[PDB]
Amino acid sequence: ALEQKIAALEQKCAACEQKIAALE
Amino acid sequence: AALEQKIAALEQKCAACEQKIAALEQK
Amino acid sequence: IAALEQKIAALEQKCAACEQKIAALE
Repeated sequence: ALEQKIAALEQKCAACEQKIAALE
Repeated sequence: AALEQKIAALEQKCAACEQKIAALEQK
Repeated sequence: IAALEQKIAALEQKCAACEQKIAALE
């Protein structure tokens, strides 16, 4: 399913905006 | 449906993800 | 749906090494 593929990316990139912002 | 929206939200969230990581790498 | 399939593939490619590069930078 597509629902499961979206869920996997959602988990994968759960805190990357925050972590990049912290590195910055 | 719900799905299209969850996809759009991800597209927006990680819009600049890769370019900022690269800027961080370069600097 | 055919587009939704394509858009998901697009994000999987975009952020393929994303978490690994962040971890390394940290």
